[PDB]
Amino acid sequence: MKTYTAKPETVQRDWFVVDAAGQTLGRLATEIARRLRGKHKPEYTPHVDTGDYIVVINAEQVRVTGAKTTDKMYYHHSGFPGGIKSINFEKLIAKAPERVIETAVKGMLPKNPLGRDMYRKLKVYKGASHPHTAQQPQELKI
Amino acid sequence: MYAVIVTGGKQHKVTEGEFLKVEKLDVATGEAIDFDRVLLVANGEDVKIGLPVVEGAKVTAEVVSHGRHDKVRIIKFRRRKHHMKRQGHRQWFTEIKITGIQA
Amino acid sequence: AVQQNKKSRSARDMRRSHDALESNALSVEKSTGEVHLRHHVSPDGFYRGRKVVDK
Amino acid sequence: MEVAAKLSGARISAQKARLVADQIRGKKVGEALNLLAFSSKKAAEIMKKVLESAVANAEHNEGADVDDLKVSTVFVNEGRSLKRIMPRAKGRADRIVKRSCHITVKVADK
Amino acid sequence: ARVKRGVIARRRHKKILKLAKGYYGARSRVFRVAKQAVIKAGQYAYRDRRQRKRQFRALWIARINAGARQNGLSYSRLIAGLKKAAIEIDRKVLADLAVNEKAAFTAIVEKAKASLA
RNA sequence: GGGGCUCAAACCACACACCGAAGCUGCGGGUGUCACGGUGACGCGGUAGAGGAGCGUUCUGUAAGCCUGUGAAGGUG
RNA sequence: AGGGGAGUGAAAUAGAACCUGAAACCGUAUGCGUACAAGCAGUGGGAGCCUACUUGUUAGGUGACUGCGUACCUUUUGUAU
Ligand SMILES: [Mg+2]
Ligand SMILES: [Mg+2]
Ligand SMILES: [Mg+2]
Ligand SMILES: [Mg+2]
Ligand SMILES: [Mg+2]
Ligand SMILES: [Mg+2]
Ligand SMILES: [Mg+2]
Ligand SMILES: [Mg+2]
Ligand SMILES: [Mg+2]
Ligand SMILES: [Mg+2]
Ligand SMILES: [Mg+2]
Ligand SMILES: [Mg+2]
Ligand SMILES: [Mg+2]
Ligand SMILES: [Mg+2]
Ligand SMILES: [Mg+2]
Ligand SMILES: [Mg+2]
Ligand SMILES: [Mg+2]
Ligand SMILES: [Mg+2]
Ligand SMILES: [Mg+2]
Ligand SMILES: [Mg+2]
Ligand SMILES: [Mg+2]
Ligand SMILES: [Mg+2]
Ligand SMILES: [Mg+2]
Ligand SMILES: [Mg+2]
Ligand SMILES: [Mg+2]
Ligand SMILES: [Mg+2]
Ligand SMILES: [Mg+2]
Ligand SMILES: [Mg+2]
Ligand SMILES: [Mg+2]
Ligand SMILES: [Mg+2]
Ligand SMILES: [Mg+2]
Ligand SMILES: [Mg+2]
Ligand SMILES: [Mg+2]
Ligand SMILES: [Mg+2]
Ligand SMILES: [Mg+2]
Ligand SMILES: [Mg+2]
Ligand SMILES: [Mg+2]
Ligand SMILES: [Mg+2]
Ligand SMILES: [Mg+2]
Ligand SMILES: [Mg+2]
Ligand SMILES: [Mg+2]
Ligand SMILES: [Mg+2]
Ligand SMILES: [Mg+2]
Repeated sequence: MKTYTAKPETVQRDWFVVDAAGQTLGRLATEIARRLRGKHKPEYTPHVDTGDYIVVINAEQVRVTGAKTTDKMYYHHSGFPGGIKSINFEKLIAKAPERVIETAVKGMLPKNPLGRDMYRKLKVYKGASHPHTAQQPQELKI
Repeated sequence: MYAVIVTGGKQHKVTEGEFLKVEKLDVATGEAIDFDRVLLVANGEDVKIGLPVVEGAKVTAEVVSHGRHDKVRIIKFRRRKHHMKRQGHRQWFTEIKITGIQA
Repeated sequence: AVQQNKKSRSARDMRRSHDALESNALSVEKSTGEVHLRHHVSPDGFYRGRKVVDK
Repeated sequence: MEVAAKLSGARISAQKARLVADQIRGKKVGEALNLLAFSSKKAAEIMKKVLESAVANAEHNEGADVDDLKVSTVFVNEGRSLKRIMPRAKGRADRIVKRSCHITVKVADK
Repeated sequence: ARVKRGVIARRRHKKILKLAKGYYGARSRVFRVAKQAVIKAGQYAYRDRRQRKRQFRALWIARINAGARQNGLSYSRLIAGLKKAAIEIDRKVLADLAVNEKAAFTAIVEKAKASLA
C-alpha cells in the first residue's frame, strides 16, 4: 500500500475563463496560481503538472488599491552598464495590459522547469473575447 | 469489501486475499490471527464509520512467514573533528494473508 | 596562464566535435572507367577524354 | 566470415589515426578504397594497406568475392611509445614521447 | 615475518569503488574522490530518512485539504470535527480515501461537519 | 526573502482551531549499569584524553595431519 | 615491418618484449537518458523506456520531473572559505 502518485499521461485538464474587471491584482492572481498548480485537486502531487487551463479576458480593467496606480514601479536590467529601466502601473496598462497579470502570477509560481510549464497554461487577453471557443471554457468566479 | 486495521503502531487499508508486511508478531508460521481493532469497513456503496472502533467487526489473517528487510546502512561523520562511526540494520517483519472481513 | 582545474573527459571530447574530416569529390572517367579527382587529371594521364602526359 | 587484419606498432599517434578510421567505418570495400587513395592524410596511406590485406585474406583463406564485402569493424588501439630527450633553454630537459598504435580492420560479406 | 599489503589493500579499495557505481566522472573510478562520495552519500541517506516522514505528512495534508474543500470545509476545521466526535484515522488513510474512495471520504466529512465543528 | 497586500495579507485587544523538531507518545529491535534471580528500573551527542572488547595479514607449533591436476594460491563477477 | 591460414604442443589470449596478469589511462559494440537549461553532481520521492523470466505486489540497466543539499585533511576562538 503505497501513496498514490499522479501520472503525467492520464491527468484531466479543464478550461476556465475569468473576468478581471474590478478585481484586485494580487487577490485575483492567488486564485489563478492555485488552479494553475492543481492544489484544488485531491490528486495533487508536487512533481507533475496537474492543474487547469485559465483564460483571462478583461486584462486592462484590473485595478490596485491606494496610490499604487502611480507609485507601483516595475524594474528590469538590460545587461549593459547603467541599463536599469523602469515603468509604473499607469504606463504599463497603456503599453501592455497583459504584462501586468502575467508578471503577478509568474512570481507566485515555482522557479524551475515545472514552474515554467505551469505558466504556459495561462492565456491573457484585453478584449471581451478570446480565441478559445473550441475548447469551451467555463466561467470561474475569483 | 475493504477495511482499515491497526497493527504495529500503524494503520493499514486492507482487502481480502492480500499479502502485506507488518511489524513483527509473536505468532508461529502458518497460524491464524484476528484483529479486533477496526476503524472503518466499507461494503460497495455502504460505508460504516467507526466510532472509536466499529462495533462487531473483525478481520482474520493467517501468518505466512517471517523475515528481515533489506539492509539500511548508517554512517555518522563529523568533518575535520576526527570522528566517524558506522552501523548496519535489518528490520524484522511479518507477512500475513487476509482471509476474511465481516461487518 | 595555465588551467586551475584539469579538464574532464567530456569537456575535451566536446571540443573535438568539430574535428571530423570531409571527403573529396571524385568522378569516373567515362571513356576509360577510372576514378579520379573532380577537375583534376587522372592518375593515368587522361583529362576529359584526352591523353596529356603519355606516362 | 568476419575476416580481420591487424597492424601492430604502426608509427603514428592513435588520435591522428582515428580520424581516418571514422571515415571508412561501415562503407563498402569498393567505395572505401577510393576514399583512402585520394586522402591527403598520412594515416590513410597506412590504413589503405591493412584494408587491402583483410580483403586478400577473405579471398585466399575463405573464397569470397570483393563485391560483397564491407568494412564491418575498424578500431585503433595504442601501442608502445618511445621516450626521448629534447634540450630546452637554460639547461632544462623535456620528455618527448613518440607514440605508436595498433590498427585493426575487419571485413564481412554478411 | 615481513607482511606485504598488496592483497588486502586492493580488497579494501574495491569495496568503496563498488558503492560508487553510477557516479559521474572521477567519482566512480578513482579511490580518493570516490571515498568522499561514498561517505557523503551515507550522510545524506541518514538525514533523508527523517525528511521522508516529513515530506509525506505534508503531502497527505495537502490532499485532505483539497478534498475537504470539495465538500465545503477546510483542513483545520475537519481535524477539529473528527477529533471532537470520534474518528482516529491517520492522515495516510484519509489522503488515500480522498483520491480513490471519494464516497467514503464524503461520509467521513459529513460526520465531522455534523459535530458542529 | 520575493510576488503581492489598504473595512489588510498592517497595528492594538479577546476567543477558538490547525501546522510545526532527531522533543514527547506508539510499535519493533540492540546495548551499559544496578537489583532480584531471565525479569524490572534508569541510561546510550562528543574533540583532547582515560577504560573495555574484537576483525584481518605474514611466520611457528598442533601438522609425516587435512584439502588439491575430478584443479591450489592469485584475478574478475 | 606486421598480419591471415596451416603445422608443434595438454594448453599459442604459453610465440620468443613469451607464467599469472590488477589499477590509473585509451577505445569499439548494445540499452536508456541528454540541444529553454543555472551551482560539491548526491540523497528522498518518481513517470516512461529496455532486458530477463518465476508474465507482473518480481529482478537488472537508465533517472524526465521534484523536496533538501557550499568536498577532504590540517590548523584554529572560529573555514564553503
Ligand atoms: Mg573539511
Ligand atoms: Mg580553469
Ligand atoms: Mg587555487
Ligand atoms: Mg566516449
Ligand atoms: Mg579541434
Ligand atoms: Mg647549455
Ligand atoms: Mg604529455
Ligand atoms: Mg548516476
Ligand atoms: Mg570502471
Ligand atoms: Mg589511492
Ligand atoms: Mg477588524
Ligand atoms: Mg515527528
Ligand atoms: Mg527521543
Ligand atoms: Mg520501546
Ligand atoms: Mg557515547
Ligand atoms: Mg541522548
Ligand atoms: Mg604453521
Ligand atoms: Mg576451471
Ligand atoms: Mg601465502
Ligand atoms: Mg578462483
Ligand atoms: Mg570471489
Ligand atoms: Mg589467457
Ligand atoms: Mg602458460
Ligand atoms: Mg608485455
Ligand atoms: Mg604474458
Ligand atoms: Mg609452470
Ligand atoms: Mg585493465
Ligand atoms: Mg554507446
Ligand atoms: Mg523561457
Ligand atoms: Mg530539455
Ligand atoms: Mg552550467
Ligand atoms: Mg536561479
Ligand atoms: Mg553554475
Ligand atoms: Mg526510489
Ligand atoms: Mg526495473
Ligand atoms: Mg532522484
Ligand atoms: Mg534532484
Ligand atoms: Mg537546495
Ligand atoms: Mg593539510
Ligand atoms: Mg592562522
Ligand atoms: Mg587567526
Ligand atoms: Mg560554514
Ligand atoms: Mg576548498
